[PDB]
Amino acid sequence: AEYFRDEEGQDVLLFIDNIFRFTQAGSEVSALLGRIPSAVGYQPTLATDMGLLQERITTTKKGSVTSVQAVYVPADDLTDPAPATTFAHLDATTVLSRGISELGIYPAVDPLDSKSRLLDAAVVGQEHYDVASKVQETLQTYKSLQDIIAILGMDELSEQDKLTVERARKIQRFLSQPFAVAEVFTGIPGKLVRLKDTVASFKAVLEGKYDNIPEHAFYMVGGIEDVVAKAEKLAA
Amino acid sequence: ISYAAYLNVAAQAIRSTELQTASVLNRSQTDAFYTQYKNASEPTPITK
Amino acid sequence: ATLKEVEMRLKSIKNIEKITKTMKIVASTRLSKAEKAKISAKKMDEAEQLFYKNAETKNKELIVAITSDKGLCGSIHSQLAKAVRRHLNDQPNADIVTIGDKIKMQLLRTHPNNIKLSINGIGKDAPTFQESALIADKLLSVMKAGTYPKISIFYNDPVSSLSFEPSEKPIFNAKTIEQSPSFGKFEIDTDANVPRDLFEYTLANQMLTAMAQGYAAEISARRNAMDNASKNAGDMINRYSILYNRTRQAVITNELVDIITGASS
Repeated sequence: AEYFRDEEGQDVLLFIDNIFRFTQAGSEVSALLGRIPSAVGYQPTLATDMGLLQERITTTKKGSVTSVQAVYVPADDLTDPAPATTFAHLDATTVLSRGISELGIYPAVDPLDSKSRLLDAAVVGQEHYDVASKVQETLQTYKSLQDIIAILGMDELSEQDKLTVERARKIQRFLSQPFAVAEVFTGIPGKLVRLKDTVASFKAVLEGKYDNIPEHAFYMVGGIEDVVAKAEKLAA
Repeated sequence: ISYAAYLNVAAQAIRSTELQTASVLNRSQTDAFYTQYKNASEPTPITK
Repeated sequence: ATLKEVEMRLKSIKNIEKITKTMKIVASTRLSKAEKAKISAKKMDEAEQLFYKNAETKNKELIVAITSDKGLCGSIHSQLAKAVRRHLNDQPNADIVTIGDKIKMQLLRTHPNNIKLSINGIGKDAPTFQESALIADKLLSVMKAGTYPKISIFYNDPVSSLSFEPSEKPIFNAKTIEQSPSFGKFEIDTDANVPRDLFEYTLANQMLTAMAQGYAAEISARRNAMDNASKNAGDMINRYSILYNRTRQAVITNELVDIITGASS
């Protein structure tokens, strides 16, 4: 990747599968050399190994390597030295899970464990930040709002309350976007959707230009362009 | 004696032919007692 | 220690969940008897209500409140009380008759004096005609129900079988029959003392309705309480489970530290 960047100025994307299996392999590599593995049964050379790895990925004036990596934990233990140390280097965090996957949702990315330290009001603009914050806020309220309605009665929703419901549940559907590879999981051939159409869609759903269109007519499509087709078929 | 006491007593006396369901028989009896109270301290309950 | 004190307390929460679970299943059985009874009561009542409209509904006070003797019904006991007390501002020396041990407790505190008559046996024996009739009879002699111009009933309305709204209504006084057109719009000659029989009969029929509606709003709130308890215990199970587990990981780590030091020796 780095050859590409340094001498041909290219933008590249570097995957890793488990960085867990890099820690686990690293435990072994320490121990054989004579070291005592302490880091709660894991290598002591931990910090440096992550540091080399996650500081060879940076932006030069030629190009930039960027890395998407997969981080998995030893049985969901976050206590341990390894998960905290990994999380330390990462500029942002994107959290994907299987619970989300069973609801016919690809991207199965959970929008309340999707957070960045680059989603600030200076990095991405003033607009982008406000658009993300209202789209974040709707879901957050929604989950809470269902809790006491259920206990009090059946559906006891107000005009005010169900404005929040409409908006929230339309937004949950709008996340979807079939992938060619994930054709099987949606049951629907792939789509390709861009950064501009991510933006357009959310401004509109906010303003209730897409509170004219039911929940099922956002289901299995992504961006603005795509959903023009679905609004048309829903009506006609 | 309330009117509805009087007539209740009529309903009850009749449950002294037993051609009826169980809820009916229940309704004409109760185990309830009333704790009498002074204007704090409590005078002894007399059966309701 | 730490470990064991997490672990025993966790058992407490687990036993509590089981007890609240069992009790809520049982609540669901009682709510159905409570509803059936309420329908028949409310329908009997409706026939006098046709009357009372056409008569014109019209006008010391008495207060009645409705509870079971059993507790665990959430905030029925005290919310209903809170509405009793609000209308205790409209007369301090009003005589409150408390139907059920649980509502008795809150009113007794604010004024010990106003507890004059109270009712044991609501929880063993569901709302039925016998209770209401005997309670209507004793009201007239002990409480001066009849010679009062005001009588009002407080209870919890079962708007739906998963909800409760506290509500009040008046128990149509003999003064009301007298001075509303209904010796002039409703006929009797002098063949019966129609005020002194009709009042006494609708003292009970309304009261039975208040008793059956309350038992049903309450038991419905109790299912809710017992459900909410089960959830608070679940949250607590998960949260203490983590706190135990981290301790075990520390103990395993300390054992491994002893193994590392021992390996150096």
